[PDB]
Amino acid sequence: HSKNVKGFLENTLKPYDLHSVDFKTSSLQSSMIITATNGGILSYATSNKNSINEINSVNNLKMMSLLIKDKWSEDENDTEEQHSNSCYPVEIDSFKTKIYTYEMEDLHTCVAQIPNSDLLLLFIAEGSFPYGLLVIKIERAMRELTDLFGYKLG
Amino acid sequence: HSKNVKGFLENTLKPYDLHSVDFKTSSLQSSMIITATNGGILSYATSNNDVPKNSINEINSVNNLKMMSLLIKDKWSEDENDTEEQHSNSCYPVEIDSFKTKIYTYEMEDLHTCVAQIPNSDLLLLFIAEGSFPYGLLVIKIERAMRELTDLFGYKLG
Repeated sequence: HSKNVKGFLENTLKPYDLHSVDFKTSSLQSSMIITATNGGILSYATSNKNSINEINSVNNLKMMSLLIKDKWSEDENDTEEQHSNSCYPVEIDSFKTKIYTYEMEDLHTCVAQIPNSDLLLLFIAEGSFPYGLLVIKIERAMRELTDLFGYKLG
Repeated sequence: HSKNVKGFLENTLKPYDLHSVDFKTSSLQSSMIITATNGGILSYATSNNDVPKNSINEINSVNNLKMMSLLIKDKWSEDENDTEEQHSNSCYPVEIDSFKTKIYTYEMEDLHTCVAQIPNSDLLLLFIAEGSFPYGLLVIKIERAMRELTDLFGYKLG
């Protein structure tokens, strides 16, 4: 806190330690790599007890992945209005991609093409996980995936 | 690091350790409250890193801030009353308590900027930062900052 509006604005200029920032949730629900061509899951992890729920959970991820890939591909051919909440152009080692965000019912999702590839990296989180954090997260995580830059399904 | 793609994905599920996330830039260049009607600056602060705090410099930088505030307000206004023709890089509807607003981000030459209407008011909160200040961080920051400005919710000019 501060005395007045001027002092508040001066305080906003100080270095913003993401340290002092509390989040309701900062963990993902699910994370996967899917094809940019058809939204098929090539690899996934989830946080979310029995056999049918393991099966069901993969089925639900497949449906979600398909929906998200459709919105991503529509947004990429920018001849219509954007489904996405955000489109941030980014560079990892001079490889370019774009970070999109999609609301899916109560969930926050974030997706980016692995640069030059036929693959998307997709994060799925509860609605309490801020989009700003997802965007930071996905850009950093993408740096780990240089092996897959340019990956072609062929 | 990790062993394979599966392990990489599993690692992304863990609580995002903020204590490890380094940024090139996490300080704003400038911060202001401007009118949603005309983009007129009502209060501002700017960092003193470039030139000495003197006279000509002060006059010049305020003039620049006024020009930028106007351009950004115009972009915001246009975005607020349409669907498909968005200038902004993002638009996040947020709720503070039961009040609603929207966080917009704009590329301004090499600068990253972030703006949100102070809920139910004639005022906008505007952040200006260098291009190395990630938009995701600006969005987090302005939502949190907006929580401190309840005194100004419902503020009307006149």
